[PDB]
Amino acid sequence: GNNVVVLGTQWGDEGKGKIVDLLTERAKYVVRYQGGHNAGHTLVINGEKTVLHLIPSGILRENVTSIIGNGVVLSPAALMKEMKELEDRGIPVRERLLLSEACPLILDYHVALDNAREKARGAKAIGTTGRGIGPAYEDKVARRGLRVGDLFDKETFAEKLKEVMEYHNFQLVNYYKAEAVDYQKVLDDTMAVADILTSMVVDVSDLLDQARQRGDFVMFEGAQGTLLDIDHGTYPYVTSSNTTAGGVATGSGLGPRYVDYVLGILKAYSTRVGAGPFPTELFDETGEFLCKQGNEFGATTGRRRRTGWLDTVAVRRAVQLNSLSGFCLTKLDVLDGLKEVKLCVAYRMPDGREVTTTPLAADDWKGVEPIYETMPGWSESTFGVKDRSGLPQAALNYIKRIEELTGVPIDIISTGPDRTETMILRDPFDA
Amino acid sequence: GNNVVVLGTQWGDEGKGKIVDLLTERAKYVVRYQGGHNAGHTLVINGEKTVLHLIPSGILRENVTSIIGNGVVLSPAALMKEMKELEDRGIPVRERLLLSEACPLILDYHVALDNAREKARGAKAIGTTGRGIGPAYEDKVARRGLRVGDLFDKETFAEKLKEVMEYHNFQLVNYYKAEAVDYQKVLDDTMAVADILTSMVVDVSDLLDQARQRGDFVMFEGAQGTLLDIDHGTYPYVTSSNTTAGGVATGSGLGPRYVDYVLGILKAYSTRVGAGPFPTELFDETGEFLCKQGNEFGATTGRRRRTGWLDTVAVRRAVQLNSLSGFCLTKLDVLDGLKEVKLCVAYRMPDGREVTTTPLAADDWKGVEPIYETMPGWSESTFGVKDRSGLPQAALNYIKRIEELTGVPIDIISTGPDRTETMILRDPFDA
Ligand SMILES: Nc1nc2c(ncn2[C@@H]2O[C@H](COP(=O)(O)OP(N)(=O)O)[C@@H](O)[C@H]2O)c(=O)[nH]1
Repeated sequence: GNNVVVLGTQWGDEGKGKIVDLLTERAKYVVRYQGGHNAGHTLVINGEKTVLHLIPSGILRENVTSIIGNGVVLSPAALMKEMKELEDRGIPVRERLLLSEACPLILDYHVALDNAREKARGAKAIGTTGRGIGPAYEDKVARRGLRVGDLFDKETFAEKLKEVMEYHNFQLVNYYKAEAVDYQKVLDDTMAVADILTSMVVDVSDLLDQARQRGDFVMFEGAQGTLLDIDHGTYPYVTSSNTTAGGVATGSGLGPRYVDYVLGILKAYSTRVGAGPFPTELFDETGEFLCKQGNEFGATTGRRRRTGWLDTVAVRRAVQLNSLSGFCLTKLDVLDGLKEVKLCVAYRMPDGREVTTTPLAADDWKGVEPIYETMPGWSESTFGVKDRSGLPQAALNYIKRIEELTGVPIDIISTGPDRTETMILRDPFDA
Repeated sequence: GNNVVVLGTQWGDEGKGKIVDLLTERAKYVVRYQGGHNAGHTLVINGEKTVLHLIPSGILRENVTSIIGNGVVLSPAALMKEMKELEDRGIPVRERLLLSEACPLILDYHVALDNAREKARGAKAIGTTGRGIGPAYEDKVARRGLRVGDLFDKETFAEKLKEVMEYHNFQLVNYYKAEAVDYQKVLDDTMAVADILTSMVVDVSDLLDQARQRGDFVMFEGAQGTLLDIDHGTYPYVTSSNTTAGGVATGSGLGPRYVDYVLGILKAYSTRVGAGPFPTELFDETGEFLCKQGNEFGATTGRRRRTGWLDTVAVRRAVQLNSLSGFCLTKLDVLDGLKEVKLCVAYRMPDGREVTTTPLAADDWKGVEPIYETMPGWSESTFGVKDRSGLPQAALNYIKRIEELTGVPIDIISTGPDRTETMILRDPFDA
């Protein structure tokens, strides 16, 4: 359909980057609706060589308008760095990007809090959380934060900013024993950027209503994996916001009924970064094989990604939560060379009961044992294949089995980083 | 449609109590998806006049299951009361209600933290004081708060609580200079009933999915009013949670594409309780007539009930937000006898431009001039009519001016307080 949602169906790192660049070639509007400066996108597919964490890759294409919805927490410092960075590369960012007046602002004290929490809690163990994304979401729901619209009335901004800073400084020094952030400095850093940010503000709700009825192709883009959904993922091993397709309405202002197609990116195997339940995790050279052939090193500074077989039970939960229309399968070639391949079809519970549904957070994620289905592997390479006929029989059976177990089709298959090394079986836009 | 979502399209008080009760006759499931114990639905029961603020109205219906989704902040204290009230009136609540384990819990400290927050920045003014819904969400967001699901391990629960209580006690004592909530008083109160709640729990998204395949009739019930939306409302004049249809998915776990029909209840004229922009407020004798005639003297919930003509411009926005399917014109009987009726169609901004869209929820509302469309009225009584023929000819014109102005049809018409005083022109369930 005309309005499409693209998101990861697992726990992150599924390989959505390329698909997004590919599908952004046909879109008029590209919209961010959740998370913050944690998108992660290394430009290669037409993009020089840089990682954008806030602005969408649609910012490269001259025919598209990139929109940052209200569901996105906005750090004025992160943005300006990315802009000037692109502007240095001659990309006219300020005339191709639009923002919502309701986007919460991430500010020095928000980062300051995160850095202390990562200290206060536990201990120094690769504290990769000092971003300020969660704290901006807290101030919002608690109704004491600031938004972009607030930058319209500079007088009242100072007033508001002082009241909220006083409160954060209190806990910073009297509870955390950290340093106090300086109010005047933050007011100054913000004031100097205000005229710029407001020149981009637009009524995002009304604009999309226009695109929809006019019939334009709008691509909605998710940034974190589905199972990290604050509400339905593995609590507390979840993010600070909703990551499923259900977040498109609140994070952008459009009605839930105006979601046509929902494309879910599925990697051929499993990976998790950090703590949290993971039944299919492999603690052998297979897990190793998958880690090395998949470049699953996405965790620099003494860290790593957990590896494993595809878990159709967990994926089933994603289908449910995201009302997925189709799947896009990635990293299938990582499997080339495996004598046998496995697929988790059911979880066995402690009392011997087998179930096809994910455990109620408060349950046996700890006691569940994986019911595997083992199937033949392949020796021939799949990398770069551009037609289903280039695929061996075993890989074709794997793919269809996923479909049977899951009940949803695989409408796109990516066999390599090149645009043409893609198999579009249905096309999200024109179907 | 099997999946019907019901909700007020303005600022609350749109008169939805009767509609929800009516649709409840054909619903198999009635779901609460957002807000907390401030979703008041008054109703007669056994000669006694009780009001429910948490439990869905379908609790009376014999074969209806009432479900409190994860998007709702739960207050056990406020749950036992209602329950105790109805189980006394002879109704088997424990057997007709179910609830999500992912529901954040609202405890004494939350209210403590709420109270202080108002009487503080607002001795003889405004703030947040009250229920403790927002402090309850802020915790969900920071990833500290507890969930029904925690109740399964009575010991893990104890330690979790001690920690959060320490963090919050510090705040109240040092930052606030308020009394420090007793950890054991809370512990004892939550354990006194842990096992009642853990026994009404169910996997709600898996359930609603089962229902969606067997084609059962599910109704979703909103609590507040669209324009009070935390994100898309008249900021800063808004409430705690989201109020649009966007939250049915996030708040219950149901996929976006499964929302079939969104009924937006809409009052025949406007009212607002408390401070906030209100471009159609009347300051003449008509305003007093609507107030009086509609018995709006803070009757349902109002410490100050302002009134005005219908704001088609603001109503247009409510359509975008919820992707409404149909309206339910309410209280038209309150307009009988008016020599003339008005509907607002555009706003004149203080800069002299005229606009048909909700100016940014941060511009110059108090300075906006509404362009009024004047229309002839009716001397006849519309109060009590049961068929759309015994209705005047001016009343139908009004009804049509609204339809064309919003692009959405009216499918039900409440012509009075008694259930039978209803004209279901289309019925959401068969639609
Ligand atoms: N006169 C009149 N009163 C109505 C109409 N529809 C609802 N009411 C009344 O106006 C008030 C509206 O609030 P309501 O939602 O019913 O209350 P609740 N939330 O169920 O307690 C109630 O008295 C209701 O009975 C109508 O068309 N005409």
